[PDB]
Amino acid sequence: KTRKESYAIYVYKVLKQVHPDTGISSKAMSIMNSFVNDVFERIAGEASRLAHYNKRSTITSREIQTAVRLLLPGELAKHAVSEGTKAVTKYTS
Amino acid sequence: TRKESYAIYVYKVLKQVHPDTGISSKAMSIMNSFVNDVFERIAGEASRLAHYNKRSTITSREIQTAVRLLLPGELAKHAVSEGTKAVTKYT
Amino acid sequence: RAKAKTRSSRAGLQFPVGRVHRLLRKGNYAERVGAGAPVYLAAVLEYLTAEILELAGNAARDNKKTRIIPRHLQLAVRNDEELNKLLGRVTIAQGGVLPNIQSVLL
Amino acid sequence: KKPHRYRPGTVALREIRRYQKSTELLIRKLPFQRLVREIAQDFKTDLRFQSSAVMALQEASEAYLVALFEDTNLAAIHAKRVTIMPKDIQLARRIRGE
Amino acid sequence: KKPHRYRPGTVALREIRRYQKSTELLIRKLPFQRLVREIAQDFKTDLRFQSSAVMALQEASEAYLVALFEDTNLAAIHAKRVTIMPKDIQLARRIRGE
Amino acid sequence: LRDNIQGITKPAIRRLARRGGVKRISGLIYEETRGVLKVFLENVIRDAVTYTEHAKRKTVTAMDVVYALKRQGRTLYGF
Amino acid sequence: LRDNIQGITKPAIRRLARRGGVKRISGLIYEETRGVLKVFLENVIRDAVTYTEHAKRKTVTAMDVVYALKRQGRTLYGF
DNA sequence: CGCGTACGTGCGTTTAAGCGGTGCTAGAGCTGTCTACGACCAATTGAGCGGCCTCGGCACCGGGATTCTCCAGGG
DNA sequence: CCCTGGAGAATCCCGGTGCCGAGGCCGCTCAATTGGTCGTAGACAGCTCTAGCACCGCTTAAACGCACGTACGCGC
Repeated sequence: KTRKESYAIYVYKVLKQVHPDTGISSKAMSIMNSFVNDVFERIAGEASRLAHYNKRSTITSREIQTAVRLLLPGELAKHAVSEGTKAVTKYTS
Repeated sequence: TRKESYAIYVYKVLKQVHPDTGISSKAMSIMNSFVNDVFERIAGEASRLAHYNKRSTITSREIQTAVRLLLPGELAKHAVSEGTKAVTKYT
Repeated sequence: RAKAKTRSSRAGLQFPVGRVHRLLRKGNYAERVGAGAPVYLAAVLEYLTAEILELAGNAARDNKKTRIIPRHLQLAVRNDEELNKLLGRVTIAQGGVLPNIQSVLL
Repeated sequence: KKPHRYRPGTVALREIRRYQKSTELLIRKLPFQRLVREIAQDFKTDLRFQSSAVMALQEASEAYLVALFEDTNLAAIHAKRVTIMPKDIQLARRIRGE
Repeated sequence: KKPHRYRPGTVALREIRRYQKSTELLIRKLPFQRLVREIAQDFKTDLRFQSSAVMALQEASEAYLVALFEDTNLAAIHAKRVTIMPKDIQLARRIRGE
Repeated sequence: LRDNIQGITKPAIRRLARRGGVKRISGLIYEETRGVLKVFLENVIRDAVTYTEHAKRKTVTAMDVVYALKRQGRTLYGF
Repeated sequence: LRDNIQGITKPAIRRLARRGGVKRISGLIYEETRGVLKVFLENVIRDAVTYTEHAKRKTVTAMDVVYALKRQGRTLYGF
């Protein structure tokens, strides 16, 4: 039928990466899919605001970097920045 | 440069219903901030409204639904009647 | 053309970079979306996914459970101080609240 | 012959431990579903709600009421009191801005 | 002679009526300005603040503290008291989610 | 449909407060929270009514319930 | 810059309580209000710091303070 | 209802907030300039997902058990 | 009135079923991937000029501190 967009298998791939001896129910899968989409709307909404606040037309990696510092506080923020920085450098290399 | 502002627009509305009173710059900047803050709230809700029903356009119904979502009580139905009367006076 | 190598494997990631880039363009956020914007967004989403699931697995092994239950996801969020602050105004279905008792209650 | 005669509070603490570690929903579906239709009929008639729509509405209602109940509980012990009061709920709504 | 000797609390409502109808800033500008710099020094050493930037920070903090003091005050009458306590402030932040 | 506010029974409120760690529950608490639940339901459903009427739909979906709760800072996970 | 948390003096906190309708002000509330104000300032300014770095500016403007307060549901009118 | 101490009130006294003034550079707009970048167009392509086969973790049903709690007896 | 021994009932670990939701497999198809091509936002270089940083005089309302007592917090 019609395909619907979801992160059912990507959360599964992340779960098996660090915890290869556990499973997950579909109810918990939908919560994780809800959690990913809600954070996705918050960061992209902040990145959309950040470009409009500086009269900029495009959203770069610094817009995502600035957005996650506003939402994620303190200790949780610096790992997201470090993982974000190491992903960009690996992508460009 | 030129700065977009609603300072003149609030002034004409003020003397429309109360021509015996003035306004200050601090009150005007507060009212300019009030108009801008509601502007992003209604349009942000309307933009989110179009994305929910897979709509690529924003119509008067998008603004109408966002008003009743944001404005509570009889304030929504008063703005709905004012909004409807502007569309009829348009056509 | 060349081999259709996914952008997730190029950045050492599992989350779909192309899918994240697609919803950025069609989500009515900006006129253009940069090249590194979906890469940065996927890395942040992966870390939040991995951190929650790691603590959920720790909560799953606390009560000797293999399957992840939505109580475990709620327990992972509330126990972590950063996850509690980030998701303070977030309601999780089938999660309840923390099983804590006041000191004067006993 | 002598009955057990549990003193008040201990079973209340026991019910706290049994329900805080539980997962299932305390309020039954049918009484909550009929309340939704009665409220919605005052706004728009001939309105239907899906089974998952009532399910989503019921989970959020319990969590909101539980979070209000936790704030009501710590307000009581702040006032050197054990039993919650209706004025404690009115205090919680005003501070929360609701 | 004998001084007027206002009773404890009479001047409190007199200051309540004065500050609730006048919009002057209670906190002095320079002590609040230098506090902002030492807070921002932990995040960026070479940082500057505009005159209106410190102005915008002060009124937001003043209204937040007054609103917190409003939630702090009615918690005392809820606790059969008239004096605010630090446990009332922690009650307000926990209920508000801060 | 009348007198449907009595559907939330007295031990159902007691069970909810047991989840909240409440030690003892007053007899006037049950009547108070029924109005509180009615007020809370009168806002989310009304917001979901506008969501349903905007999509030209006659049945309120669980998607509209989530968006009604999301705009008030009470987002629900798992739908 | 050191010893700046004491800039919010004892009558300054008392004046804020009088605006909020507080009748009696305790002697232990001055340390508590300073900690709450420091915690609140450590979030708004830090959010404004990230807005300043993204704008390629080395000075914090009042416009970024409004944006920092807006995302936390504390939007300020009059800038 | 009673104990009390600690915060309301009053001013002595010090102390910095603020107005006005001076100088200067830290730096945000402003204007060119040149430069990679992403939407869009052909061309193609590869595993996410609907669904089916399989399978296994814990709900259910009891059985048994330690295990923290209440009632009664003794000092 | 407080300390300690025995037992009623809610609660926890465990043996056996199996079952219905979860894990892996079959394609393939629709969204993800590859290459070119420009309009165009953005990084970069030089000017500048209007607002902020630092110090000075004073002066004065704001603030630290001490004496006294009664509204109120806390104990019973």
